[PDB]
Amino acid sequence: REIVHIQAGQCGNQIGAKFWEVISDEHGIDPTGSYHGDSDLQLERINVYYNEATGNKYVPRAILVDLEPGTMDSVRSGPFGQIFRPDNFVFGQSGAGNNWAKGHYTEGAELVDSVLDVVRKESESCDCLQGFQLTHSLGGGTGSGMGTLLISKIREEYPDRIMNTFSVMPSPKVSDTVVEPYNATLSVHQLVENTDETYSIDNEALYDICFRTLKLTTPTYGDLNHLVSATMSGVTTCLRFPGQLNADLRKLAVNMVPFPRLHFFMPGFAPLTSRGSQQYRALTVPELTQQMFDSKNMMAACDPRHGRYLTVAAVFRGRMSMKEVDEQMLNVQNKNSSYFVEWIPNNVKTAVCDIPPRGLKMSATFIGNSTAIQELFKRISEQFTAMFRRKAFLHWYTGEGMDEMEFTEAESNMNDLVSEYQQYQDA
Amino acid sequence: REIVHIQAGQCGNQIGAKFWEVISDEHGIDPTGSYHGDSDLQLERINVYYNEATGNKYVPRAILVDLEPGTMDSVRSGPFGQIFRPDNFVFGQSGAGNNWAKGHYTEGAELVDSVLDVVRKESESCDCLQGFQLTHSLGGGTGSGMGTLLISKIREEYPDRIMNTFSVMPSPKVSDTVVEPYNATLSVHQLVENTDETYSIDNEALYDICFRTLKLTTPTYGDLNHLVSATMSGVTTCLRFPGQLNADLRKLAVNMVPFPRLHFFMPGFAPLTSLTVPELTQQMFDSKNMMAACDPRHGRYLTVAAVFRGRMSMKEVDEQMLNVQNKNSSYFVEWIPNNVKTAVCDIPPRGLKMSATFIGNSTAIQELFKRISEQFTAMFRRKAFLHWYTGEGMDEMEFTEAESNMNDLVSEYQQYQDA
Amino acid sequence: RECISIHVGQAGVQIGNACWELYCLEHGIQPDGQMPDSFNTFFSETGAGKHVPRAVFVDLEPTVIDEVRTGTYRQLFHPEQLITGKEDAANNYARGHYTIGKEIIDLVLDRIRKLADQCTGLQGFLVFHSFGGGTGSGFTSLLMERLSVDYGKKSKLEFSIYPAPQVSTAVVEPYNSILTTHTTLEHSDCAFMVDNEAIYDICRRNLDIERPTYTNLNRLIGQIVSSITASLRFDGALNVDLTEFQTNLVPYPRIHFPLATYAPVISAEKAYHEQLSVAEITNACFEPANQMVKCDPRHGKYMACCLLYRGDVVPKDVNAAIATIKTKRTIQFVDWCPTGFKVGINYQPPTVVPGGDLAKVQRAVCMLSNTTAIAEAWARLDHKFDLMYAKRAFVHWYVGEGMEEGEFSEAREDMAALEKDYEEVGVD
Amino acid sequence: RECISIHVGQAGVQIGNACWELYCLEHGIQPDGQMPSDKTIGDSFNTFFSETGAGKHVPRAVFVDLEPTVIDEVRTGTYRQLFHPEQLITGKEDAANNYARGHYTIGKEIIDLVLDRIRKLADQCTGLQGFLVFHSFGGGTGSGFTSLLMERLSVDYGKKSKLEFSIYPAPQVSTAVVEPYNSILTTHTTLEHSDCAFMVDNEAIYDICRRNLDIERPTYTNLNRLIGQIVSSITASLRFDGALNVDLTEFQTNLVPYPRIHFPLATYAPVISAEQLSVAEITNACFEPANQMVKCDPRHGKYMACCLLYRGDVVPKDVNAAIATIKTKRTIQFVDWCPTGFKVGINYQPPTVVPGGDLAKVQRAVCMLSNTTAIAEAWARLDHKFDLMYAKRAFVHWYVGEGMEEGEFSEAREDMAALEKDYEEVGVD
Amino acid sequence: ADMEVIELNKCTSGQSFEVILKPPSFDPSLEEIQKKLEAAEERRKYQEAELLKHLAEKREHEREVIQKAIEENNNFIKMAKEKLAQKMESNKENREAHLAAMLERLQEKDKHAEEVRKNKELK
Ligand SMILES: Nc1nc2c(ncn2[C@@H]2O[C@H](COP(=O)(O)OP(=O)(O)OP(=O)(O)O)[C@@H](O)[C@H]2O)c(=O)[nH]1
Ligand SMILES: Nc1nc2c(ncn2[C@@H]2O[C@H](COP(=O)(O)OP(=O)(O)OP(=O)(O)O)[C@@H](O)[C@H]2O)c(=O)[nH]1
Ligand SMILES: Nc1nc2c(ncn2[C@@H]2O[C@H](COP(=O)(O)OP(=O)(O)O)[C@@H](O)[C@H]2O)c(=O)[nH]1
Ligand SMILES: Nc1nc2c(ncn2[C@@H]2O[C@H](COP(=O)(O)OP(=O)(O)O)[C@@H](O)[C@H]2O)c(=O)[nH]1
Ligand SMILES: CCOC(=O)Nc1cc2c(c(N)n1)N=C(c1ccccc1)[C@@H](C)N2
Ligand SMILES: CCOC(=O)Nc1cc2c(c(N)n1)N=C(c1ccccc1)[C@@H](C)N2
Ligand SMILES: [Mg+2]
Ligand SMILES: [Mg+2]
Repeated sequence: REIVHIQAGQCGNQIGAKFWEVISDEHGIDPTGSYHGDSDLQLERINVYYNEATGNKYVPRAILVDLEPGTMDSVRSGPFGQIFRPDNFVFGQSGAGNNWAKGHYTEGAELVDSVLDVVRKESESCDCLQGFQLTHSLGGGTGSGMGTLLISKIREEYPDRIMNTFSVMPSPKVSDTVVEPYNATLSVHQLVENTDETYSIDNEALYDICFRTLKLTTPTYGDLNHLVSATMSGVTTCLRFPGQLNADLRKLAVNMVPFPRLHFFMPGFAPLTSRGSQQYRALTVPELTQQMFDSKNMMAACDPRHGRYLTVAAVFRGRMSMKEVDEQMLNVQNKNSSYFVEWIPNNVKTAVCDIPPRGLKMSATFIGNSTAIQELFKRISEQFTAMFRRKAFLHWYTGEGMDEMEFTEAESNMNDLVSEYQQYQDA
Repeated sequence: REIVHIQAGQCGNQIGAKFWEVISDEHGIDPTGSYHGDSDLQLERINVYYNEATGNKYVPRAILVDLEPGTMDSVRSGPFGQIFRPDNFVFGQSGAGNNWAKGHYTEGAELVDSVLDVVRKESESCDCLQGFQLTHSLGGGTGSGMGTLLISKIREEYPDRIMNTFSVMPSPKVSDTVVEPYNATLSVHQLVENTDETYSIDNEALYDICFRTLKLTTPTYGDLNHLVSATMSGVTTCLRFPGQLNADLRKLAVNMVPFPRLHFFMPGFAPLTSLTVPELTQQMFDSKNMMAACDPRHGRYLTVAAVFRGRMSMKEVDEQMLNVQNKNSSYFVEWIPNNVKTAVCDIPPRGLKMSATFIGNSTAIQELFKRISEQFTAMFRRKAFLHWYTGEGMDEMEFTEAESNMNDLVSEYQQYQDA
Repeated sequence: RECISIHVGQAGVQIGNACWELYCLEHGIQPDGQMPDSFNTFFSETGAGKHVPRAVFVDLEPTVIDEVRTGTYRQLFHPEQLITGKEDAANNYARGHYTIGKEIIDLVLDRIRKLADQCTGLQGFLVFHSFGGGTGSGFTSLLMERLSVDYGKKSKLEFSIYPAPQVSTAVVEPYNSILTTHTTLEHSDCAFMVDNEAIYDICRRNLDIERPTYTNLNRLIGQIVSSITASLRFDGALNVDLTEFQTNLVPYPRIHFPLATYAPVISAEKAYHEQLSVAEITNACFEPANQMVKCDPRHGKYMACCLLYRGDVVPKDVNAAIATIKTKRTIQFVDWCPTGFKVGINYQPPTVVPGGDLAKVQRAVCMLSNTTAIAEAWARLDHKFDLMYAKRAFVHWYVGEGMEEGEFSEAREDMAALEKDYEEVGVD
Repeated sequence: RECISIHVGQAGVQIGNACWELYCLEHGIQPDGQMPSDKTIGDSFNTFFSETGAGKHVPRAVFVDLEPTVIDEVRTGTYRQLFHPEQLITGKEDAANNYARGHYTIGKEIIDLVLDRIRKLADQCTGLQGFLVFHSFGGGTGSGFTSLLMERLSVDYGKKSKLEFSIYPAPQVSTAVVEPYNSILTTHTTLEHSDCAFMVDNEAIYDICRRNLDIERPTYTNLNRLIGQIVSSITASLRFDGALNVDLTEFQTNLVPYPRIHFPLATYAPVISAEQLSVAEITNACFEPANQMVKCDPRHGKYMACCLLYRGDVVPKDVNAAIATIKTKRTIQFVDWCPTGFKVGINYQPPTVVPGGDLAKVQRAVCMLSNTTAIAEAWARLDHKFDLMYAKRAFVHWYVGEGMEEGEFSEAREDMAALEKDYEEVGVD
Repeated sequence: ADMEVIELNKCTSGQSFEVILKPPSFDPSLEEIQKKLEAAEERRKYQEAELLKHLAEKREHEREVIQKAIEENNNFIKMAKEKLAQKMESNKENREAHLAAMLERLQEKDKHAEEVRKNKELK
């Protein structure tokens, strides 16, 4: 009916930017003004992601939080720069620390109220606000720590409306901070009790998709954000487009989550690359299906083999016939029949919207409640207590105003969520 | 001396219509006005079925009851339409249900008193009211249920005077409602304690008389009523015509019923649809020409009346009448002596030079009750469709209370195959 | 001296009307009452012009009594002497006696008492009534109970119409006859039964009438009755007065029922054949055909015999005629009573109804026999009654109007005992 | 006499719009409401429409949904002229594929208003009969508001009977996993407040189109045109006035022998695609598992009440001998204790199809309403899903969430178990 | 048999006379019953006054049926008017403290976040 967007943190923000400009293309919006495109659909459901202002004009329903100027004047100076309403920017000034506590306790709560003050506007302005979505990193404070706070403060204010995040699970390979595990375990705890769905996105995957599957030597934070940017358009489409679904976001969740914890969709995509590589038209439907169902094409680093799909949505893109779609869809439920749960019956539904993304004639996106997600969590808690040994880096939080048992108190809240998915290798 | 007529229910009414216009022909009455015909008799006994009003005019002594407009504005819009006095129509508005209870308890009694109000003022007007007659269906509520109520409320008000009905016993073949057995069994009970004579008329017969006996493919409710219409004129004639009988209606009953229950005359007719005396006789005593679905073979005649019509030599009549009572001597009881009397009135019917009608008190009628009660218990069995009456405020055992009353009337007719 | 006629019931009434008619012809009274001792035995000389019958006519419907205040004769009675009663007796004794009777009886009984009051020495009553059939059986019975109380010695003669399957309509008939005949018989003095069947029979043989009417049958009964009453209307010795009826006819209180036989029934169309001999007509009286109640007296004993002659006859003839009834036919007399034949000559030639069916005859005979063979029809009845009551047959109509299940038992009982007396008179 | 249509829910609404459409073709009403037939002052088709004002012919209906969206497309495409802006209630926020939401949370708020806006339409009726409630089985507002409606309608309207048309839900064209819960939930609260209820199995309809219409993967508005046709052949009796089936009682006094057992099985006769059949042959189609209306098999369950609703050019002189050789060829299949059925309903009004629709103009069409015990096949084919989920609490927590009771679930499955039992308990002796 | 007549009278218009043929050979009304006729009426008056005391019987049984129906009906409405709003005020009460059961968890991750800066500004 209407959705707002909070986009916090260097990683959270640089995703947000690319997201916005990709979806802003699909609807077709000038770096400032209004519509330019021969299509006419676009605007039925532009309502949902764009609160419109005077003149022509369209401006996103966006809030950008950071705990330091630096990365905000990156957006405003970059691609679709001056698109966001000027005082929807919530500046930081202070440190970020790459430290959960600063962002969730001291320097975070210092701001927060000023963020709540923009959201409260846009949402209170919003005629029938359905829910928020948020983007951010999980290893590193301003995103993982502020956001987990935001969300905690977001609920309580809005119990009511449904919550939703693309969070970026950090890897020991391709990262900046020794500490991130500490950071993640602390937010993972936070999320599992305050969000309604949470798209898991490993940088282990994201990077792996580029060197195992692209030949791309020096993978930036650029071409790599590119994937998330795309995958995020994928997921959103049917709240923002056709009218062949109707995608309540709530409905959408109720039909995706069996058990109130465990809302951990690992995503995936159809085609790939950006620079010196193409696709010779050949994205065929079949070769598009056993592709979005290929693990070496997942947005979380698991492997939906060991670990069974609880529920699974897919959504297809392009003027192609779905008279083939259900029939390939069928096939995979027999070609890999074993690894769906039986006890929730018709547990893989799929739908199609037909106005293509940027480039790309035919494309698929896969939403995925796989208990193989256990794979991801159990990987991070594997390097977390390898740190909580004779309590290493911890001393940054020790004094920042945090407790001894509080790490362990979430080391545990995770260690449950681990052995709950293994509990749903059922009968 | 004088008789009024209650005609209630879609089946009861569409019969009543045909009846009235047929007898109204015999006497010769304009769709409104008075007499038009070279005959002169007619009017001696027109007294009996017609209370006459101002101007010229003749108007029947008729009351028409229904629990919904529909079929009343059918009469008023049809044949002899605006012949019945305007406010002798008792309207329904509500449902009928094709359900006995609604018509005998809830939506029925809701009216009733308004009906009683017309009857009370035709009968109280009537200078020497001799009795009423009623026509109606027995499977389906507004007729079988209101009427059985009517007659209960009609006695008590008029103990005194004699009651009388042409009731139409429904068949599993050629019918509308699954439930009719329930409806019938409930009124059969009622009738057997509140009427003095009851002409049984199977639609199983009526229909059969058309397809084995008439080369008529698609039998309406039209050409089928036509028979009852006729058979009803037959029966009535001698209270309404000559003066060779004189037919008190009471006398008529006393001489037709031995035992106070069991007044269940199955009728019959001579010729058929849109004739020599012998070949008229051994046709009115044929089953293939009875009005109930019976076969007056398995079961003997209690008492039997035939009424003959047409200026013919009756010297031939009892000479053929005797003949049936010998070529069929086995099949009348001995223990009532002169128990098959006949009479002859000579003014023929609509067309048709010669004709005869047979009123017959035959224990073979048991064959018709058995047949309903047979598909009744097979239904009250695991207590089937009963729930439509359950919550209508009827009793569980109030059915069994009438189911048994019937099974008696069966094994009484059977108890009169005696010595 | 004087003499009052009561006719109850459709049948009674019409027999009545068709013999008041014939009385009227015989004594020369034009309808209006005026004619231009003796026959004052029946009519009264009321006002100065008219000659009203000493009669009273009662029925429970109007209809039949209504016909009289219609067709000339309308002038003949007094509007008072015809009581009508609104609702019918409906072919049922109970109704007639108890239910519908109660109401009218107090009135009739008193309207009779008007007629007895204009009479210096009244004799008795003649009650005409149908046997089977409603008011005829039921009112009659109640009448007689009461007439028996209101009138001392004053005798009662009844003319019953014993009922017949071919021209009846009613099944319940037998019950009604056996019923009345029980309550009725201790209040009656002498009683002439008339078997419809036998009359229907005479017409079919003797008159050539295909299927005879009621008013066909009545003209015949009219003739017979008027040959019985004859004695007391012209006054000629034998039966001068009702007392004598019994004295000659009934030896035993119960046994009332004499058998009648009328002589020359012959149809105009034959009206000019060389008419019948004093002998031959006598020799007809003794012919089961020409009888008045269907039976056979050639096998039952006779126990009192009358011959009532009418017309041109010298007794010289009568005698030697009778003589060879003895030496030819069946004598047939009882153990203990003379050998009958009290013979009644009346010179008044017999008149017939003008455009009637029978012809003007010179001499006619009338034979009143009290034979024990008239109990044949006492059983031919009974058997019907028996074979019905055995199943309660039509009973419930009666218990209905108010009667007793046991009052039925009790009447059959009487016939049983009567049928016995009648057997008990043969030989010794 | 009179007759009010309620349609709750996305599915209800569109089935509705697609048969008020077909009603309108049948009775000759141009969209704007006016019809140039001499049949208005304010008999015949006044059962359904009301002769409001001096020109128009408004349907006696009320349309409710908990989003706008669907109700919104009515006040959009011509027919926009047809209703009264009053008679379509929309409600801001969605029911979210969840009964608890529909009945307790979001319902509470709108019910008071609807109930009363119905009461407007009942007030312009001298002797109202009953309601027709169109609604989806599975699915949110359809299961949950419907349920609440009926509880309340039951209270505000005495005798006045209620006929429901349920859309029994089908894996292939659904999207909702939680489905089964919703159906077994409503169906329980719903069934003692209902009178007779026509289920319509989406799968069987989807089926008909894929076999009989040559449609590759059939749309919703594909499916609705078909249901539109079926419903209109059911309602047919009370709209033109039929030579049988002429009131709500004796229409159904026919169908339901026992209070619980409502659910008759429907079967539409000649579905054949534009771009003709014998009286005999079409009757001999009604008894074909393919042409059915709920996916099952009645060749093995007993029949206990059978109707035949003919429409078009037919002399009964045909119907009979056609039936005759339905008994000497096929599977008789009757219950221990009720005649051998066949209340036969002739309506001379030839069947009209939607102009550029999928099916063609047919001379004669048949409709067969059978109360067989084999329709309980889909009573379990459902149950089993519900069972195999609740066994793990599967999706429960979304319900306990909106406000419901862990035990109210137990309790509804308890009802189907006992029902599934009654239905088995009607076989033989 | 040739006999001799015993002449028994002569007058104006007639003559009687016996004719003996062969010798013979030697061999309380009660009035009191006017009370019998209202004994008859004793039993009529009883019979019709009983298909009245049995008919005014089958009558106010109709009173039952007619109403012991309506009285079993509203018996269902006022059973199901609270089988509703007492199932449904058990619902409003049920959720609302499942909202609080959500919120009172927040004041608890909230009045702990507070006390861990009053512990930073003391470490
Ligand atoms: N001889 C003769 N017998 C008759 C006549 N009318 C009726 N009967 C017979 O009388 C018996 C029936 O008696 P009814 O006098 O008719 O009965 P009722 O009650 O006295 O007369 P209603 O007033 O009509 O009831 C039957 O046997 C008839 O055959 C008649 O006119 N002449
Ligand atoms: N036959 C048929 N089924 C439909 C149609 N539209 C939706 N459905 C079905 O609807 C069922 C769910 O009920 P819905 O009306 O869609 O849901 P609702 O909550 O009641 O209505 P919403 O407000 O849209 O949520 C599913 O089985 C779908 O297959 C339709 O047009 N025709
Ligand atoms: N794909 C995506 N992930 C990033 C990006 N930048 C950092 N990350 C990953 O996410 C972690 C946290 O992001 P960061 O912005 O440094 O946290 P912050 O304190 O909120 O600014 C990093 O340490 C990386 O592992 C980005 O450009 N895109
Ligand atoms: N013959 C005759 N019988 C009919 C007629 N209409 C219905 N019936 C029969 O009567 C029974 C039902 O009577 P119905 O009139 O429907 O009930 P009612 O309107 O409530 O009196 C069924 O068995 C029908 O077969 C008709 O007009 N004529
Ligand atoms: C902010 C955007 O909202 C989200 O973050 N996440 C989200 C996205 C979904 C989704 C779901 N449950 N949640 N389910 C879908 C679906 C797939 C197949 C059939 C029906 C629906 C498609 C529309 N995408
Ligand atoms: C309401 C109209 O009529 C009736 O209801 N019942 C009725 C009609 C009868 C009848 C009889 N018993 N009952 N008997 C007749 C008869 C035939 C032969 C002999 C005596 C009578 C003829 C005239 N008609
Ligand atoms: Mg009907
Ligand atoms: Mg919903």
